Amino acid sequence: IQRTPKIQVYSRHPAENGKSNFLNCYVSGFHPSDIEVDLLKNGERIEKVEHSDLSFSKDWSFYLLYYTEFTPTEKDEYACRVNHVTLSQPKIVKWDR
Amino acid sequence: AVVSQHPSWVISKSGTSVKIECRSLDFQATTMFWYRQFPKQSLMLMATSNEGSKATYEQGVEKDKFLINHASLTLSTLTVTSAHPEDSSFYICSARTSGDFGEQFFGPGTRLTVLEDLKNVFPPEVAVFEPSEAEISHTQKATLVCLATGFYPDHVELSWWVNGKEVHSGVCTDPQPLKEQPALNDSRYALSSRLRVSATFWQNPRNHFRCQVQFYGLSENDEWTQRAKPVTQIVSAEAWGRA
Amino acid sequence: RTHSLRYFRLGVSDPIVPEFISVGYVDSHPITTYDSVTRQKEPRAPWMAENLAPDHWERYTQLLRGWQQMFKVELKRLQRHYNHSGSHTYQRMIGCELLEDGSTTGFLQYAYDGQDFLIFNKDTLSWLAVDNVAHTIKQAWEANQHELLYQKNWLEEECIAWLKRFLEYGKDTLQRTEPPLVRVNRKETFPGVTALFCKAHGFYPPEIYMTWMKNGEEIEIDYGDILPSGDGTYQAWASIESNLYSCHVEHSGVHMVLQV
Amino acid sequence: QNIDQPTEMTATEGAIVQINCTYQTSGFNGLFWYQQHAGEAPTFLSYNVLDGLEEKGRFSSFLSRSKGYSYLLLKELQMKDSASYLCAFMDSNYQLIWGAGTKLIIKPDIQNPDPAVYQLRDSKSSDKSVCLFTDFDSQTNVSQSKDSDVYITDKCVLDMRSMDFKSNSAVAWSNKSDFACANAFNNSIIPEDTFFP
Ligand SMILES: *[C@@H](C)/C=N/c1c(NC[C@H](O)[C@H](O)[C@H](O)CO)[nH]c(=O)[nH]c1=O
Ligand code: NA
Repeated sequence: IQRTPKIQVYSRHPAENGKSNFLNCYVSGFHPSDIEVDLLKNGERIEKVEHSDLSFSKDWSFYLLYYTEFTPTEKDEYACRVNHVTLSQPKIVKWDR
Repeated sequence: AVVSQHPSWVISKSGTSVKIECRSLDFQATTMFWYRQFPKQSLMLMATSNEGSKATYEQGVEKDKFLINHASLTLSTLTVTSAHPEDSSFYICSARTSGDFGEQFFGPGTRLTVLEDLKNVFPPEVAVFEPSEAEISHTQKATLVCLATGFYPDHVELSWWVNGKEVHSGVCTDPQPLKEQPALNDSRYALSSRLRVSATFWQNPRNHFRCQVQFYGLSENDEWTQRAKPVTQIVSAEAWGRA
Repeated sequence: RTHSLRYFRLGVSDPIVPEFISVGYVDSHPITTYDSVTRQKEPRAPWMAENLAPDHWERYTQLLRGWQQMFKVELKRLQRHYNHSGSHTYQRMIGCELLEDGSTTGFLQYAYDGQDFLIFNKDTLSWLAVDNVAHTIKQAWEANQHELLYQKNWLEEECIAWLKRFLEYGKDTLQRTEPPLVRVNRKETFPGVTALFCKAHGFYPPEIYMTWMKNGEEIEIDYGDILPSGDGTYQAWASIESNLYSCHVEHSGVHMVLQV
Repeated sequence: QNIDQPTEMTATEGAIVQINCTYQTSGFNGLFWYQQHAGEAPTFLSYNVLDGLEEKGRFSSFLSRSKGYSYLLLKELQMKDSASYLCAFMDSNYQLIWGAGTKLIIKPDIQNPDPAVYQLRDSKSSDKSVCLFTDFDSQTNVSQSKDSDVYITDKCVLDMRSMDFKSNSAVAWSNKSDFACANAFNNSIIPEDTFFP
């Protein structure tokens, strides 16, 4: 058995174009541990992007949180690019404002 | 589980380096311990041997005098660099179980005695004493006495042998040996043992009694200048039944 | 409040990614970490480092170094007993549960390839195997009755001892309460149709309970998972599509009603 | 954080003996009882981690984690039991904390004594001889020589299991010209009914 990740991309406090917020991507319920993930600004890898360490859930699967400081724009599109064993092609989850 | 540690007894000069090996004959030990018991004191821990890690020492222990290393997963070796008569003691090896509850398995021995001069090593002289005619008359029993005398250091093991078999029933051996000249330190010792048997048993002339004293003396790879070399040997005294 | 202490162990047969990792948690907080590439037990929360003596880390590091070695050997044997080709994973989990009502829970489990393998019953002092391979491990672990006894007491008394201690060391983080910010907004989930979202955020502990009502009757309800915001606080939501509805919400003792 | 147990204990052969061990610690992961005969390594006796008394033949091991207390109970006591009994527990960080150990001294039950001093002669030599004070009560204790040329051993108990018989014995010898068996054990207070041939 191999568990595929659950990708949830969202803002910290409720977003409004102008104010400074945080963009989180929460990859969870995946198995095994090896996972590569990056955040995108219209298909561009954000250089400075802090993240939590590999965390362990009771159901035996794992979870991570990748976050970045950002200011929303009505024109700019944001997404999360995850690559894991179960994903034959790398999955891109766009942020729904 | 069993742990074995070689040598069991060792005599070495002041300044040399003695190495006590220790092996777990069945399972692999991730951690092994080094204990010491000065006469008379509790069993004190002196070091902790760990595979793929360094050696942890205790309060007294000086990392410069002892050299413990985890050779294999089955082997740990303590090496006393530049030995001194103060270092002479009983060195027990230990190996912890795989399980977390921490039961240890101990190696038997080792008895190390450091001597500044080896010209003080003397093997024992053994004499046996036939039972008193008055004892048989009164008690209707016959106590035999043995004597291991003028041996140094206290590296002896006494055993009784009735008609070829080692006997424990009716035996009594001194736990501690007597200093012949207690005034002077590095004195020679004397040890006695008893063998009380039935009145009729000792009166049978075909019955054979023999007091055996094992001596754990010097090595082949030790040098002698003198007197015959006081090496590891057995010295015995006999007795036959008398009516 | 109801709290937990649980340590996880992970072994990988073909590393890149460390061969072995172990991490501890008080509730959802990582408090300790050890890996095969550092070979040193380190703290994760600052209040751990502040309160535990330098000797503590030294002693559990030698423990963990030895535990890593046992995990190596166990995973090789499991791999061979299965004649399992490729990469495989071994996982251990041990914990505590000091419930609000003073009662406790203890658990110890193993998992090969992320699926339950050996489950420990601390009342029967037995192991629960999932198949013929797990079973031959069970047969061996059930042999040493002393270890089974040692385990029951570690879980029942020692584990809770440690948990309660940590709760005092980090009472400002673990024993805090940061109440939620609840908001109701109407947003057409498809053409014509209209749903009500009960978005809640900035709360701690992460345990929350959202739900909708129809004049009093429980409603059919769409939900949002509890998610970390990144500031140490969590966020969540719930939704439903002539009747008067209300978002009844419960978090850390206090219960809210938001009639819309 | 420390452990405590008596230094020494003396008891008559054939009766129950309770070696109490009391600790105090922040953490506890079990208590061990080890047996260690003089000049030998220790050997495992028990492991108690849960509350209650646990039997294992003639020996028993009790534990009260709540009272931070354990005891080794040796019943139907024997001469072979004269050993040292080590107590140790596993603390919070899995370190074994040893006690100093109780030295157990088993005095025998000499119910039919006839204190007598005897003279023995060497198998090969003529001038060589030893005096033996045997079959004396456990009440009577043998005091060492205050003389440098006279040698006196302490009492030793020997079991003649084929007959259920025990006896205390002390040996004394010297090269001294005037060494007699009637003056051999004068340094000790011996029974007034002691036999001399
Ligand atoms: C620092 C205290 C790290 N501990 C640690 C533990 N601790 C729990 C317990 O002592 C251990 O699981 C025993 O094996 C239970 O029988 N466990 C762990 O998995 N990793 C750790 O880093
Ligand atoms: Na402690």
